[PDB]
Formats: sequence, structure tokens, C-alpha cells
Amino acid sequence: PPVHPFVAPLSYLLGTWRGQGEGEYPTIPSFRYGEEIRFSHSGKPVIAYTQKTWKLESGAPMHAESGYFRPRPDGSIEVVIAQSTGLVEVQKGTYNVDEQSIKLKSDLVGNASKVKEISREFELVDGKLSYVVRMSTTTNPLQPHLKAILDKL
Amino acid sequence: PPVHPFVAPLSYLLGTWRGQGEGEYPTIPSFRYGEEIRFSHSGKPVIAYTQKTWKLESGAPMHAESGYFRPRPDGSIEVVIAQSTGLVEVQKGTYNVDEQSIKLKSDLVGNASKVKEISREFELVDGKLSYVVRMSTTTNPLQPHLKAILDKL
Repeated sequence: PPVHPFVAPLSYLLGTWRGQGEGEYPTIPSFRYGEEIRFSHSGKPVIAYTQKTWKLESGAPMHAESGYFRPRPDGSIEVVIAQSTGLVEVQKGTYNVDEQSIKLKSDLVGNASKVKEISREFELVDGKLSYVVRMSTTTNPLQPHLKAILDKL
Repeated sequence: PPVHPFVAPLSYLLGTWRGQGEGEYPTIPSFRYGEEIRFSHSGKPVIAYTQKTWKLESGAPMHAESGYFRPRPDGSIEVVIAQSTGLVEVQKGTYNVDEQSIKLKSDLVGNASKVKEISREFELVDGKLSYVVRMSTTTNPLQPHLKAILDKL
């Protein structure tokens, strides 16, 4: 099916991406991971998102998540994500065409023991997909948690 | 990877399923749809769930959803789902081995304009996967909304 007019401004996402990232937070020791993401569509004003991570040396599976990106022509966007760990997120924010960036903050984080808010920011940088994920808890204010850079396959 | 011991009691789900269903509710006219579901795993205590629906005559895409099933040896289970329409659900309940059934009710429905609670019940019937989805709103109590039967491919 053809790309929906609401999806067209984000068409640069469509395809499969692979790279690596790093995680850290006050309570845990820092770690590295591999990551793969696929963005796809079926002609609706929605982009399907699927993701997995693994251990670098062995390729041993770690986590996975999936969901849907819903952009609108005013530059607003909502994103819904379910994670393999048992969490859900409702993310809202904006995308910027000239910068090829997407900036999101959580309206809701569901079924979490400690996590309060999550922010997710994407940017296309020299054709590579970069992101930063920040997270808060009741006692730790919103701060860096994950960052990764992926090449388009 | 081998099937995790927490996933083994639900191994009957693993694979791809295709069939059809019917939807209805006080406010909307009744309708029919085709449906496909895949359940898969990566050796963790988690089953990945992906689903799509279409119009029967043409195969024209309608909706999609995805998420994760997390069963535990005491017979409890939690399920997280993100939908293409922009909703999320946290589902909790129980599974029964002798009946090959799973019964879930929502802890949370996120980003919904009208929906308050959702229940989802699965049963394997002569090797076919059946479900019923019930839904409530502020003014409509929990009641039938979707039902489908799918054959294992």
C-alpha cells in the first residue's frame, strides 16, 4: 500500500536498523548492548515499531519491545509501547521535519514498580538513527538511562 | 533457544493462527473481520504476541496490535498490549492447564477516550484458538464486543 500522507514526513524511518548502545543509572552498573529496530506500515496513519536487544559478544537475547507511532500534520505525535519486561508507555510530543527529530515524554507508564516518567528523543544524524532515553523514579529525577546509534540496513 | 519452564505450560500457543471474528456494541453496527495471530519466544519467561485484522472480501488491512504474555508457575499471568489505534492495556489474571484457557481483566487502559475496562478470555477448543473480548465505558457496563475462532497454520 502507498504511504499515508500523515506518515510521509517520517518516511526516513521505514526499514530495518542495527547498531549498539549503552545503559547507566545511579543504582545499576553501566552496560552495553546490541539493538535492532524495524519500522513498517500498512497504508494507515500509523507506523509499526518492533525492537530487540542482545549481548554484544555472544548475540544472546536480552529484551524486546513493540508498538505504534501516530504522527499528525500539525507536527504532533503519540507513541504507544509494550515492553517484554511487563511495562507499557503512552508517549506524546512533537516531530520536526527540518531537523529529522522526534521528542517524546510519557503521559503514562503502566505496571512499573519504580519507574515514574520516561522520555524518548530520536534524531537522524548523517543518515544514522540516534536516540536518548531518560527515566525518573520517586527519588531519582529524570536523567540519562539509555543511548544508541543504529545504521540503516 | 529452548522453551523457558514458565512458558512451557502455554506452549500450545506457539505458532501462527488464522481465522475470523465478529464485533458488536450498543453504539456501533455489527461487523465481521479476518484475523491472524503469531505467538513466538526467545527463551525468556515471555511470549511475544502480534496480531492483525482485515476486511473479509478484499483482504484490506484494518487494525493491528502487539505485546507480551508473562505466565508464572502459580497459574498467574500478566499481559501487556499496545494497539494501532493508540491505546495500551495492562491485563492480569490466570491460566488453567487442564482447560487450556486464559482469563484476563484490565488493571489499566491507557490513552482511551471512552473505554474504561477490557477483559480478554482465550480457550483452545478442538485445537482451535477461540477468544472473547468484553469492554465497558462510563455508561455501558462490561459486555461482549469481539469474538473470534482461529485455526493453527
